Amino acid sequence: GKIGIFFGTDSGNAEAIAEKISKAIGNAEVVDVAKASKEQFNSFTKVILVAPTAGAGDLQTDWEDFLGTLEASDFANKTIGLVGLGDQDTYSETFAEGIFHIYEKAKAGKVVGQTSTDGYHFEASKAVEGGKFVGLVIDEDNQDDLTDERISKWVEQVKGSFA
Ligand SMILES: [Cl-]
Repeated sequence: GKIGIFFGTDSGNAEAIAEKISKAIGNAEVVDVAKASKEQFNSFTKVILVAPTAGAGDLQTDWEDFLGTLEASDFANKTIGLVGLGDQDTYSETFAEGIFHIYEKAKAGKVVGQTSTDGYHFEASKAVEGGKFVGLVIDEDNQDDLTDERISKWVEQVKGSFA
């Protein structure tokens, strides 16, 4: 209905994460940023942004392209939850930093859903602002076994913020 859950993906795991979140929270629409516009973004007041990290801290390409047509005023009057995917073992110094590029614009808004850096093993990530990850962080390469627990707790954490 009215929560817009925007994903971008090369592997498909971000779409499957978006759908899991959508089933959990309810009243959402799941939309591929590859097929979406500034117009579409602004047809929601509340959003969850699901973006995997590509290479050493870049944003997945579709997300990069889409974010490029949005400016910070497109976020300021919205509630925003971010969901990053990353691989803490391979990219310990740039872990799930994909979402940070989204955060550089989205932090104008009401960003909700920050999570504890606890339970992840890594040295650095710009995804971390003021002691917390800016969003939910999933690592399907190394902690695929924690992904459902994580989504469940995160939805309980933000569900009230989404209305
Ligand atoms: Cl993905």
